[PDB]
Amino acid sequence: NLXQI
Amino acid sequence: PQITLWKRPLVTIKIGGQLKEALLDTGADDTVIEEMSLPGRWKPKMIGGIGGFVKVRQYDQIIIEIAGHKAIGTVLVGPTPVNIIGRNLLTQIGATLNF
Amino acid sequence: PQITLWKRPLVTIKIGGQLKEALLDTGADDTVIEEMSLPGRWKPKMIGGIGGFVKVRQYDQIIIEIAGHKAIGTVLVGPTPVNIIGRNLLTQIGATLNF
Ligand SMILES: [Cl-]
Ligand SMILES: [Cl-]
Ligand SMILES: [Cl-]
Ligand code: NA
Repeated sequence: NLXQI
Repeated sequence: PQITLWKRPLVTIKIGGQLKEALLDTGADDTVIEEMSLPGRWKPKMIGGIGGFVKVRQYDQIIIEIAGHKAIGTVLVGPTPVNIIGRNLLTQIGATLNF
Repeated sequence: PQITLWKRPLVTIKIGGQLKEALLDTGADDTVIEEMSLPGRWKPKMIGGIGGFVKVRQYDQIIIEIAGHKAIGTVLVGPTPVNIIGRNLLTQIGATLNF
């Protein structure tokens, strides 16, 4: 899991 | 503290009088928390990650303690997989990346 | 270096003989790069975040130069909007979070 803009 | 990254950098936060776990995320522009009640009005925001964009609720000037350090700033609320502390509050607590 | 978080912590990397920009991302378990070819075998993987999951290709034992520091590990390739250096390689260059 990876994670924001 | 100095936090290594062999494990996820999870810390305890306090928001709304409640303790939660959250991830210190230098890859996140913004702080995003799981559904909860916060005071005041909110405004709309879209945030994007690897799988696409989602609608969240933006609350400003929220008091949150992060690993013992007080911050007051913008907190987004929405369907995040994990509570995320992003750069807007990492800067307030004085965090840097070092290598 | 010591990197502040006022801005996205973007660095130059070298991978597959190509120079690219990438984000140092303590919130990412894995390293994910935009579509490119890499040598050797790969297998499919799903990775997720806000917005959902995406399918990627998993390459093992890939070397990457990260801001001048070489590391080896698994690299995922797929439709990511930003190249991300995740914890699996941040550890190898001795990156820590400090506050
Ligand atoms: Cl803020
Ligand atoms: Cl790895
Ligand atoms: Cl170490
Ligand atoms: Na390989």
